[PDB]
Amino acid sequence: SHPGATASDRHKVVIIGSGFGGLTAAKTLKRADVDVKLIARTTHHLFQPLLYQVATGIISEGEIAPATRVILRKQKNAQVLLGDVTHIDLENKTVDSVLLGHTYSTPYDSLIIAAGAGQSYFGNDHFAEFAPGMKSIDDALELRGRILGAFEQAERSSDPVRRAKLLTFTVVGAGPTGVEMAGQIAELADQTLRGSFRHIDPTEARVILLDAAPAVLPPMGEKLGKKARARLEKMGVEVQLGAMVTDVDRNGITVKDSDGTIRRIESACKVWSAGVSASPLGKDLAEQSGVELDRAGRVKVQPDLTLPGHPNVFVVGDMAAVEGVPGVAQGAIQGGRYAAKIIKREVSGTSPKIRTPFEYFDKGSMATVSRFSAVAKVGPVEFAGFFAWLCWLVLHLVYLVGFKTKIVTLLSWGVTFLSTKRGQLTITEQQAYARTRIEELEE
Amino acid sequence: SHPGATASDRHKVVIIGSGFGGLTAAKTLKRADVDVKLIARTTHHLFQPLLYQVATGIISEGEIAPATRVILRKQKNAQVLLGDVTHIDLENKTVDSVLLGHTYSTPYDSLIIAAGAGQSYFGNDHFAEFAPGMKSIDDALELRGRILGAFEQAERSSDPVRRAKLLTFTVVGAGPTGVEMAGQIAELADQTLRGSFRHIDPTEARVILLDAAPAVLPPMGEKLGKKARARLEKMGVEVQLGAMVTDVDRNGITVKDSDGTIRRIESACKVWSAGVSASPLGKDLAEQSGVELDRAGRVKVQPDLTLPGHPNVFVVGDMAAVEGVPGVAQGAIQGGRYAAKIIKREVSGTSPKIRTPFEYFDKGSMATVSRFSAVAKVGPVEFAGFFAWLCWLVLHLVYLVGFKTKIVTLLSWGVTFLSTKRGQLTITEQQAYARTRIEELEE
Ligand SMILES: Cc1cc2nc3c(=O)[nH]c(=O)nc-3n(C[C@H](O)[C@H](O)[C@H](O)COP(=O)(O)OP(=O)(O)OC[C@H]3O[C@@H](n4cnc5c(N)ncnc54)[C@H](O)[C@@H]3O)c2cc1C
Ligand SMILES: Cc1cc2nc3c(=O)[nH]c(=O)nc-3n(C[C@H](O)[C@H](O)[C@H](O)COP(=O)(O)OP(=O)(O)OC[C@H]3O[C@@H](n4cnc5c(N)ncnc54)[C@H](O)[C@@H]3O)c2cc1C
Ligand SMILES: O=C(CSc1nc(=O)c2ccccc2[nH]1)NC1CCCCC1
Ligand SMILES: O=C(CSc1nc(=O)c2ccccc2[nH]1)NC1CCCCC1
Repeated sequence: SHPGATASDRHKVVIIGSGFGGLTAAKTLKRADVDVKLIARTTHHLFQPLLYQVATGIISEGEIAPATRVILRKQKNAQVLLGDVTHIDLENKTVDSVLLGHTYSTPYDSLIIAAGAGQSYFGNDHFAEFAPGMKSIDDALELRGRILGAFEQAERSSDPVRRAKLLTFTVVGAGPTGVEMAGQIAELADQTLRGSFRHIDPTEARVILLDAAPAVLPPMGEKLGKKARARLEKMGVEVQLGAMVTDVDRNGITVKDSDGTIRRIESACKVWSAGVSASPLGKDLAEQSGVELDRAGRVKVQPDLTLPGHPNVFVVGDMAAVEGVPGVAQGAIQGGRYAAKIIKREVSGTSPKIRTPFEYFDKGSMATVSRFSAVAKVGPVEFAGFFAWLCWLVLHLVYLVGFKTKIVTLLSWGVTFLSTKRGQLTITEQQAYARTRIEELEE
Repeated sequence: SHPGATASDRHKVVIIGSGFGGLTAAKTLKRADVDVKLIARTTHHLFQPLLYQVATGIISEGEIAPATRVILRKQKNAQVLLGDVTHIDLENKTVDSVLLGHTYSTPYDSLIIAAGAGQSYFGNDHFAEFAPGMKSIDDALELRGRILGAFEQAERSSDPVRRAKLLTFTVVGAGPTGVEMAGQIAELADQTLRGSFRHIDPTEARVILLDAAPAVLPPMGEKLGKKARARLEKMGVEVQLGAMVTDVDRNGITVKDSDGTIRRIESACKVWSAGVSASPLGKDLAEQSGVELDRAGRVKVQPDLTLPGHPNVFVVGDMAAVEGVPGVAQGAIQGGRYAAKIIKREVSGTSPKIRTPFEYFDKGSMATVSRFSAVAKVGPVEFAGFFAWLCWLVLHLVYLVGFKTKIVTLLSWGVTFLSTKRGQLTITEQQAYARTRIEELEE
């Protein structure tokens, strides 16, 4: 019923989600002759690459989660809206969303859908009670809560087996996020806490990195994978590969490896970085358009990112199963910019008879292992180590919104890498447990 | 029951609370021939004076809330412990505390009880779900959530009555915390949000400051209070005085004026800051020592801050009632330092035969009204305005732990006072509502 947005007499663009793709399309429409609505679940534009830093106390929330209203402040075309999209209608041309129990059904003339993707438990979906996967500010603070709270519990225990259980951290998945987390948790336990405890030595903590994949960083090949693994192993991370999780609980994890030697890992704190799963909005799209979903539910968009039959509805970023395009920032940014350019060209009436296919311009990739250690690959060139870690820090630091935010980031890196001192090192029990306990109570 | 700490043959000092008093006693014992055990509900040392700034997005946690365990890193005889004190035994000489379902029974030879005092609802405790308190990082993040989320709900709402209800913020109590909160919420809606919204104008936000007291900042007297009120009214805050709350609900507040006429404030977001209420530990002391409690439950400690009949058990800081001594930082700091020096002498010998009474050396007070405006009083002088606000900023800034933290604070003040924008404007519905919904579900 309620449109939940300002009225319009121009071509109406509705953008779903406010991460990279959606925000890039919004910025790209800044002087197009269209009215833009941007509907997203959260006020902030989460700079997910650095999420492991706030998850490990290097950086604050406001360095990585700028308010979208401040970014689009001057863009008179664009109204930002809070809300969770409940449903999308391809025939009535409405987006149906909820906010604190109020329902809004915003009309559109074209869509950019950038709802993205998150981790996947491969159907063992109840594991989310015991092993969160970050990918949001809430989940990153929940992880920071657990990873410090384990040491705080570990001092107050006469039981050595309980201490061993608390001081063993398990990271599942050897994708970029898993190597990042196992790296920072190992640094945190080795160097930041080194003198701050008196019943235990945090340097005796174990960090275990589990994946069923045969190699670390599958998309970067054998050389960079082996070098990253050797760096993690030199840091003392126990890298276990070819081990598939069979069960997860509050006390530990059971894994079965390729030889079938079922075993258990006792481990209080567990991080689930593995897999991918697209936004459920793909289901409503599949039902209305008949578009295919791949495994993990990504929409098999047409060569112009449209749905079959409903042109000028675009799916972009990690929600789209574009052929060969990796699930990385520059893919969302290019997809959103492409869709935006299409809409601008059509509204101005300069549309060609056929839209040229989307071409992903591959601008390379990078992953951090730890302080002074990253890996990179640019076309035929592969490099690793300090020069890489510099080329990562510089690349991300270029993107952070606002000059102050960059400066305070650079100060926080300065101290955290040159000295054994994290900022932001505050647990709150509310944030460490609210999600799991409310899940336990919502019955 | 478990001794939740390492044993020792030394004289054993237990300290309760990471706040000013207890941490100052801990730091004061750095060379005493005692082993110190500091039990606190949370890891951080919460610098509450600035808590309104994080509650209004100027600054982050971990800048305001250093980890106590890191502050004492070098103090080889002091062991920090996480936990909530459940009970204290004056005859068995144990402190009994719980952490995540485990229970501990730490013995003490001397005790520094320095747990805080919070707000009070004067027995209308069923207000707490509708008017959150303050005095924790979680309360500050909750208020930041409900504040910005009111504007977020306000843009989508079609009904003018509902927009008016959402855009009216009510602050209860005109102590320092109330004047701070009404000030920042008014300036934030007048400046930081100005023009960031298109269905609404944030400069139409209505901020109401309620107290039943007859004057603003009553402990500074009329000459400062009238100037502070005139500054609040010049910013357009509606100061209402002599109005006592009769009921509070999710939609508004009903108040009775001093004329006895009854009237209602329709207001979505409510901040509670009136009154004071000591932490319940005073009750167990009152039942064991028989010490009197004031109307706020504060312990009427003896002239040496001891409990009657239990020497070298000290109640100190805001939990302690001492005549004249106000509930402010320097009082907790001076008390804790006094009690620590008593312990140090008694253990080292060459103590006087009778302890000299505690004398509060009054080092003045001051309160912020808003940007470029504060009120102060030092003995006979009563300076106010920009020169005050500078004194405020420089004073507090002196205390923040670690030089980096000061620098990044000063940068955040720089940007947010010289320009409209704010750094930490990040919120989540978990942060805004987790306690509300879990309490609604814990029955
Ligand atoms: C820990 C981590 C580290 C990463 N590091 C890197 C890296 O270093 N480099 C890299 O290239 N990629 C990295 N990625 C992946 C990268 O973030 C994604 O490939 C890409 O950013 C996808 O973003 P997007 O633009 O598709 O939207 P996303 O940023 O994924 O989010 C889409 C938006 O939609 C919103 N939304 C979700 N559901 C709804 C709904 N129902 N209704 C409305 N709005 C909704 C979300 O809140 C969000 O604002 C990382 C991912 C993670 C989890
Ligand atoms: C909103 C606000 C504004 C303020 N403004 C000013 C100001 O302008 N100027 C000024 O000088 N002072 C100000 N203060 C300081 C405050 O008013 C007190 O005067 C002062 O902080 C006293 O603190 P404390 O040292 O007694 O311990 P607190 O900091 O009050 O807390 C004691 C410690 O005990 C812990 N604790 C609590 N319960 C338990 C338990 N059951 N078991 C174990 N540990 C427990 C708490 O977590 C905390 O770490 C302000 C405080 C607040 C909340
Ligand atoms: O190969 C690359 C990686 S592009 C990239 N990465 C991101 O994390 C990112 C995050 C948000 C938005 C855009 C992003 N784009 N950069 C080259 C220079 C450095 C060495 C390798 C070659
Ligand atoms: O009036 C004062 C206020 S003292 C003070 N305030 C705090 O907030 C505080 C917080 C934590 C620890 C100690 C603190 N101590 N100081 C005089 C000099 C400046 C001009 C006025 C007179």
